Amino acid sequence: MRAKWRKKRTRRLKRKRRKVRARSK
Amino acid sequence: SQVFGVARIYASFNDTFVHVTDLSGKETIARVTGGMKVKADRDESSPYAAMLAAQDVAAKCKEVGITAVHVKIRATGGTRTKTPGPGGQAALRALARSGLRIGRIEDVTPVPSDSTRKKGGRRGRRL
Amino acid sequence: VVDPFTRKEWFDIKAPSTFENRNVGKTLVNKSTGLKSASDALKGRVVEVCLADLQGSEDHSFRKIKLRVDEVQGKNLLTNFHGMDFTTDKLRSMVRKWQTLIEANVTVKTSDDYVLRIFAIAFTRKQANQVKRHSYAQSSHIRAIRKVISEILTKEVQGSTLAQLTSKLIPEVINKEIENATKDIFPLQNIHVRKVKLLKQPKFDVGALMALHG
Amino acid sequence: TPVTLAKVIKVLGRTGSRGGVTQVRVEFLEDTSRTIVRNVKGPVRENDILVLMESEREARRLR
Amino acid sequence: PKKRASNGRNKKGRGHVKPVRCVNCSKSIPKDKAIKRMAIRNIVEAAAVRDLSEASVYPEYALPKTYNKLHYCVSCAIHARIVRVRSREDRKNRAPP
RNA sequence: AUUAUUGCUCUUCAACGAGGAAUUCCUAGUAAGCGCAAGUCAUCAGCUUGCGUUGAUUACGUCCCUGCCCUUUGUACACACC
RNA sequence: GGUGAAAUUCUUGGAUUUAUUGAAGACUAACUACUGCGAAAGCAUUUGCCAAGGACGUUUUCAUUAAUCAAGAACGAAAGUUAGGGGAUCGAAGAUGAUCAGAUACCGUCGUAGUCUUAACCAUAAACUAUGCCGACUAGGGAUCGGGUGGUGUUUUUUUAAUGACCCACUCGGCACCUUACGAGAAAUCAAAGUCUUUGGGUUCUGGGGGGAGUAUGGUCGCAAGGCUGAAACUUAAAGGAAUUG
Ligand SMILES: [Mg+2]
Ligand SMILES: [Mg+2]
Ligand SMILES: [Mg+2]
Ligand SMILES: [Mg+2]
Ligand SMILES: [Mg+2]
Ligand SMILES: [Mg+2]
Ligand SMILES: [Mg+2]
Ligand SMILES: [Mg+2]
Ligand SMILES: [Mg+2]
Ligand SMILES: [Mg+2]
Ligand SMILES: [Mg+2]
Ligand SMILES: [Mg+2]
Ligand SMILES: [Mg+2]
Ligand SMILES: [Mg+2]
Ligand SMILES: [Mg+2]
Ligand SMILES: [Mg+2]
Ligand SMILES: [Mg+2]
Ligand SMILES: [Mg+2]
Ligand SMILES: [Mg+2]
Ligand SMILES: [Zn+2]
Repeated sequence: MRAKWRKKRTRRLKRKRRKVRARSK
Repeated sequence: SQVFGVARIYASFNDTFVHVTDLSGKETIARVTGGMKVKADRDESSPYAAMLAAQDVAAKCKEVGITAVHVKIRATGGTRTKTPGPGGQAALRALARSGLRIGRIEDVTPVPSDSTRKKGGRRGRRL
Repeated sequence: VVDPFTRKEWFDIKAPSTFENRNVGKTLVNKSTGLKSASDALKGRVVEVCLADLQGSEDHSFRKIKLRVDEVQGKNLLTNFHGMDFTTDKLRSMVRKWQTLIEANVTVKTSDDYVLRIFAIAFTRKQANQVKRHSYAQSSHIRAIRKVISEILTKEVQGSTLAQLTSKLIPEVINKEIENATKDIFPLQNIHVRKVKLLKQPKFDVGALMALHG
Repeated sequence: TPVTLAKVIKVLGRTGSRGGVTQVRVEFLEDTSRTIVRNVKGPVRENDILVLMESEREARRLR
Repeated sequence: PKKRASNGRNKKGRGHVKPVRCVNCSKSIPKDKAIKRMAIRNIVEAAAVRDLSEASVYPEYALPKTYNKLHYCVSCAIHARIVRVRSREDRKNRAPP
C-alpha cells in the first residue's frame, strides 16, 4: 500500500493496543 | 454627431451579456443575453447566439434613442479566468455591423492586487 | 402594456469649464410627477468620458474622467469633477518586464475644500548606449524618487481647488517637474499621475459651483 | 449585377482539412495591376479564369 | 534518477518562492516553476478590424490591445500549451521560439 | 428423383413504385453493364477461376474520419498490458 | 448558474446584468528575473520607529583568542491542540446533484472545523542541493548582484564643471549558467562527487542484504495527536541502483 497510508495504518494499530492495554493498567 | 450611450459587453463562457445604458450608467436601455436567443445550455455562449442577441439589442437601441455607443468589454474577472469569452467578439461584430456607431472602447475586467483564495483547492480541478 | 420609453422623461448632459465641448451626451429619467420627480431623485449620477473624447485631440487617448451631476435647470444639467482614471490598455502596455516600476501617493485638501488622493507612476528607463539588458533602480533610488514625487504632489495640490489642479493636470505640468528633480537620481520613463479619487467634498455652495458656467 | 473576371497567376496549395480546396492568386482583367487570392472548388492550373462573384473579399486558412 | 538540473524549475539561492494558481485548473504551483505566457492580443480580432473602423467615429481611431500574463500548471501546460515533450537533449535548450 | 436433380409446355401472376440508420468496391480499356470457357460434374451454378465484348462520370488531392507505420517520450512490463 | 454534457440551486423577492455608495476580513497581482537577503524555516504596498548583518575599504585595534562538535540549548512550513478575538474568502468533516455494475470518490452545490490574530503548546515535511563544516591545491568562458580602484570613456548644459545614470579594463566576495575534463564514478553525471591500492590536512554524524519494523518493550517529552530513544524471535535468495535493447 501507499507508504503513507501504511504509516497511518499502524498509527491506529498502536493507539488501539494503547487503548486495550490501559484496560488493565 | 450622434446620441451616445454605453455598451458594456460581459463575455464569459456558458453565456454572453450585451446591454446598453445611459453614459451615466444609472439608467438602462435594452439588454438581452446569449442564453436568450437559443435554448440548449451547452450553446449558451456560442458566437451564433451572441449574434442574434447583438441583433435584438441593436434593434431597441435604435428603436428608442441611442444612435451610438462606447463599449466596455468584460470577462468574468475576480479570481477566475480573466480571458475574454467566445461570444464577446461575435457580439461587438454584430452590433457595429448592425448600423450603430463605435467609439473608444476599453476592457473593464476586474483584476485584483491578487487574493481571496481561488476556488477548487490546492491540487486543482482534476478530471 | 407599458413600454417605459413611451413615458420616459429625456435629457442631455452638459460638461463644465476648463476643457473643450461643454456638450457631452444624453440620458433618460421618468416624468416629474407629484410624488417622485425627475429632479431630486437621480440627477446626481456620474459619467465617464475619455477626455480625448472631450478635448478633441488624441494626445490624450488615455486619462478617463469622472463628472458628477450636481444641479439641474430645464433640460440642462451641469456637472463637476469627481475623479480621473487611466485606460487599462495603457498601463498594461506601460508596464513592460525587464524594468523597475515605481508608485507613490498622498492624501490632501484643496482651496475650495475638496479632499483627494492622487497617485503617480514611473518606470526606470534604459539609457541610450546602455549595454546590460535590463536597467534597475537601487531601492535607495526608489525610496528617493517616491519622496521627491511626494514632496512635489503635496505642493501641486491645495493650489486653488481642483479647479486650478484640473487646470494643472491637463497639460501635465506635474509630470515634468517630477521628471526634472528625478533625473538627478535615476533615468525613468513615462511618469504620470495615473489616478486621483475624491473622498471628501465640502458643501454644495450653489454659487461657487455656478462659476464654471456661462 | 457586377460580374468580375480574374486570371489565375499562381497556384499556392491545397487547404481544407479534406483538401478539395486550392489557394490561388489571380489578376483581374478589367483593370489589372491589383491582385487578390481566392479559394477554388474544382481542379485548377495556371492561366484560368475565375468568376469573382463579389470583387473584394478574400480568405486564407481552411479547416 | 534525477532528470533535470533546474530540478522542477528555476530555484537556486532561496528555498521558498511562493505559489500562484493555474489559470486552467487552479492548481497551486511555485511561481518559479510556474510556466508563464503574455496573452497580448487585439481587442477585436481578424476580420472585425474593417467592419470596426467602418461603423466607427474618429479617423481610424487608435486601437488598444489586451495584455494579461498567463500562469499554467505543467499538467495544464502539457495538456495543451507550451510543452510538447522534447528529446533528452532539446530539453536542455532554454531558447524560446 | 417422393422432401419435388435438371430440361420443356400450359395455366396460376405475389412482393417489389429506387429502398431508414447504416455500410461495401473502385482511378482507364479501369468502373459498371454483358455473356462465355474451365473447376465441380452421372445428373445440378443463382458459386468460383479466368476470358473477351460494350464502355463512362470523377480525383491526379489531403490528414477530417478510420487503419497502420515512424520518431520522440514513460515504464516497477521482458511469459513483455491477454 | 454551473459542466464533456447535465442536474441539485437562484429567479414579482426583478434574479443574472447595471449604477451610486458602505461595511467586514484576507491578500499584496502586473513590475518578478536562472535577481536579492536569512542559520534554516522563510522573506515582495507605503511611511515612522527599533535594534541586527554580510560583503567591501582600511599603513586602525587585540594577538592564537581558533576548527569541528556527544551532553545541553535557541529557532523551526503546513496541519494539529488550549483560551480569547476574527470568522471576507477558500474549505478536512458532514449532506447533497450527477456519473458508475458499484462510486463512501474524481466533477457540481450546501458548508462545520479550519483558513487570519493574540497568549500558550506541538517539533514534524521529498524541512532536498535527497550531497556535513573548516583549510589547501587542480581549468577554461561569457553574463549578472554588492563593494572598491583606475579613465585628457559616452550621455546629462549652464559657463565649464560638481553630480547622477551609463560605458570600458581590473579586483575582492555573492546567486548561477556555459564549454571542457587532466581527473572521478556502476553508471546517469560530477570544478567536486577531483588531487584514493602512487590508499593519511582537521573534525562531526550515519549505514553494514531483504523483510520482520520504526513493530514490541522500558525510559522520557506532550493536554492530546504524538515526538526522541528503540530491540528480538521468525522468515527469506534476493530486494536494490544506474545504463541497454525490446
Ligand atoms: Mg475497568
Ligand atoms: Mg488529467
Ligand atoms: Mg522516473
Ligand atoms: Mg523547503
Ligand atoms: Mg460446367
Ligand atoms: Mg463452392
Ligand atoms: Mg528506455
Ligand atoms: Mg504590489
Ligand atoms: Mg544533539
Ligand atoms: Mg545525561
Ligand atoms: Mg470560516
Ligand atoms: Mg462526502
Ligand atoms: Mg449518490
Ligand atoms: Mg464518506
Ligand atoms: Mg526526519
Ligand atoms: Mg528539491
Ligand atoms: Mg572559473
Ligand atoms: Mg569611477
Ligand atoms: Mg531506471
Ligand atoms: Zn492546471
